[PDB]
Amino acid sequence: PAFHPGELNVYSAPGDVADVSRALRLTGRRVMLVPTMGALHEGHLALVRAAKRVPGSVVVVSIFVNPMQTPDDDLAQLRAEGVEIAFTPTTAAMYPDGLRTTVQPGPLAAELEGGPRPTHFAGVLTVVLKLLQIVRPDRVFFGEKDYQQLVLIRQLVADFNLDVAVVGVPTVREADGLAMSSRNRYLDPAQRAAAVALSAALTAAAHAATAGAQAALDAARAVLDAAPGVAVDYLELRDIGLGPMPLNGSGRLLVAARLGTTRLLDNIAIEIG
Amino acid sequence: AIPAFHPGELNVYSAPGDVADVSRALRLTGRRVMLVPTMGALHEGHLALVRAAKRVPGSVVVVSIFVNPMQPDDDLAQLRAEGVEIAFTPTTAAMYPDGLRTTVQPGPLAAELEGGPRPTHFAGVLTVVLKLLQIVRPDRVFFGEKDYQQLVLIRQLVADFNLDVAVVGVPTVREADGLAMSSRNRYLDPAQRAAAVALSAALTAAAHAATAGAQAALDAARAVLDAAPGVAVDYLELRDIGLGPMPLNGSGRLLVAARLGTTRLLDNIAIEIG
Ligand SMILES: Nc1ncnc2c1ncn2[C@@H]1O[C@H](CSSCc2ccccc2)[C@@H](O)[C@H]1O
Ligand SMILES: Nc1ncnc2c1ncn2[C@@H]1O[C@H](CSSCc2ccccc2)[C@@H](O)[C@H]1O
Repeated sequence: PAFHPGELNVYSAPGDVADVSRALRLTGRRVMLVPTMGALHEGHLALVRAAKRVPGSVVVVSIFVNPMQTPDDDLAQLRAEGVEIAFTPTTAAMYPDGLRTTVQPGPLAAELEGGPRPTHFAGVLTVVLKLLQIVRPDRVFFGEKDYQQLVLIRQLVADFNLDVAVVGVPTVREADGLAMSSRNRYLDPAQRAAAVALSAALTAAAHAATAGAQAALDAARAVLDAAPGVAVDYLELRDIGLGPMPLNGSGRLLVAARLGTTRLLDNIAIEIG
Repeated sequence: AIPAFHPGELNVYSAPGDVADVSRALRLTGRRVMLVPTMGALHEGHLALVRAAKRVPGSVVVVSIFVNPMQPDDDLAQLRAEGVEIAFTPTTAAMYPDGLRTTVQPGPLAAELEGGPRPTHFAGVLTVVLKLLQIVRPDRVFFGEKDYQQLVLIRQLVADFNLDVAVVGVPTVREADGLAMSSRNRYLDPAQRAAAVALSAALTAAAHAATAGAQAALDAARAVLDAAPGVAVDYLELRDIGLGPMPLNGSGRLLVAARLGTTRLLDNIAIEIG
């Protein structure tokens, strides 16, 4: 199993990537995992640089579309961001036995994004557990964009005593404020010019919050209401760990909305008072 | 600093973090870490787990002692006597600082056999095994075949989650009459202790009847059990060695469970069919 440094090395077999990761961590190099699903956009690249600026770092980026909850291009971007290792497993190699032992998330997984799709987080956490066992990284990187996934991953790491640091990375935005997503490729300049409502409603809510939680929401609800063809799935104010109603201190505002069949998510830091 | 470690003696910690800092560090120096999960109240059975762990070139042995909700110096003195250098004895609160939250969900095998009476028992069992694995990160981890279904599910945990550890299954330690040692044996009256032999007697009969095939081995075992008073059989089942469907020839496993008074006893044995 061969690792050519300063270059992009691509492994498919769990065993190879594991052996190398292990070899490397002996050499005093610190392994950083960036789990992806392919289709890398400027927003994944934030995740890569964050990892990259860790002194000693060897970066592993995994590209795996999990069938339960652009290979070349992604690789080019990677060779170009200076990434040394890409882990691209097959489905057979990740599920030789199908769904057998799986992770069951806590009750947070049935809410929000888990409300319509109630096994999605089980799917997600199960693969993240396998990735972190395969690669045993020092730190593992996730975008704040999918903030509920982030919190759930931290519970995973805590509840199972996993020896890995979870770094959440702040969302990356187009110049008008729209959260970068693959999904924004879909969207007529109709829908896509309306798409800016999500972040505008969030940033307004965040400013209005001096007047309280209640003003912050009305603000945001007012902004979406004034947007052509944005159908809200949810708009929700939570504590940073995604419990209740942030007392009145500080927390998170979350939004999910359809434009056509294209579902968008976004969230922001909020302080009340 | 790494916490305080004194070679050749019993070092105790109950801080998950302390035993993880120490485990890591010994490893970096060329000791191979062995873990023995126990629930306290040790006896020979546990002790042969401990000896198999010791007999690895360069081993440091780690015995955890913790009692598993969703499934004393007596004990440590046994460990000292056995030359074990690390005991791990965390509190319920240290293992579960946020309550039951994220847990392991087993394959369908967790529903069968022992998971008939206790449909959520193994979820509890695997969730804490995972945890200990992650805290201690041993090279090898040790279980008795006594609890064979347990041991097959731990193997499935290890394969499905891509865990770094070799699972070693340790041959059942028996009384002189062949009764599998278990803390529960202290409870059987003399009549029961006596009828209690029937379990192993049927399994070994089965194992030798087996050169005539599967139905022979099962009928042999059933006869031995029918010749016992006060032994209510929960199941008697033969399976392949990973616990799938009754095999047609070659390796396999025979499991039994039975109530004597209020005591529930278990036992299983390897089978070669024909
Ligand atoms: N605009 C954006 N800004 C920041 N991060 C972004 C982003 N868009 C996407 N991401 C970040 O991309 C990451 C990877 S894709 S889903 C994570 C995963 C991968 C494999 C198995 C299970 C779970 C996410 O952590 C997301 O938050
Ligand atoms: N007579 C006997 N012979 C051999 N092993 C025996 C035994 N009696 C018990 N054992 C073996 O003694 C070990 C200790 S019992 S606790 C198992 C556990 C610990 C922590 C979390 C989940 C589950 C077991 O591996 C059992 O099979």
